[PDB]
Amino acid sequence: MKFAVIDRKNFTLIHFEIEKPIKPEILKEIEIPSVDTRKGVVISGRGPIWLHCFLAHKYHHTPFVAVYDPRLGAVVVQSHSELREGDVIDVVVEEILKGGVRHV
Amino acid sequence: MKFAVIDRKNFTLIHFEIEKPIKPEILKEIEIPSVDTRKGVVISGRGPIWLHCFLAHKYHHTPFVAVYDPRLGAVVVQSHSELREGDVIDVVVEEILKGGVRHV
Repeated sequence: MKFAVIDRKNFTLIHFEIEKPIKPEILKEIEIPSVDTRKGVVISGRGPIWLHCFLAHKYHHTPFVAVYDPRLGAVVVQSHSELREGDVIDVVVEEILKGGVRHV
Repeated sequence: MKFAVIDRKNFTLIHFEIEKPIKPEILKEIEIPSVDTRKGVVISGRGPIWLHCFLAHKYHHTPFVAVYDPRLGAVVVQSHSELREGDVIDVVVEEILKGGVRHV
């Protein structure tokens, strides 16, 4: 698995890509990218539902966690901030790519 | 949305079914089933990834949360118990249906 991390003013984007199909046992072994815990997180990538849930939990200490849905934007699934669950963060792919990508 | 809740000795199964396609705004409004917080939770159902992540977060206070995958069983995605992330709980549909279904 490969991560691409983009640090924006108010959130960090964590994009993952699965290069080979994965077994659940690797969740123990995944090295998750460190982030500024003072900003929320948007998680994006194609993978099994349990991988998204695992990643969303790993970032639960941040102000909010949102999960990217290509038909909506990033849906807030947990928040300890002004955002409510079910709110949407409108991420535009051409705007996010103006930021630096950190490859972990 | 409809929930079916099955209380087993060591975990509670929370199955959901979406009767009409849903907007993210309803996560605020969802009445989630109460469970014995002394047992972990297995979450099952067909729905958007953000709905699974939302439900997994709502049950994070229990000893563990697992997400059902029809090809594997229930994959542990968070745990504060003897289970490790990535472990699998082997649920057999004909055994779980021996239990009482609580409809919320």
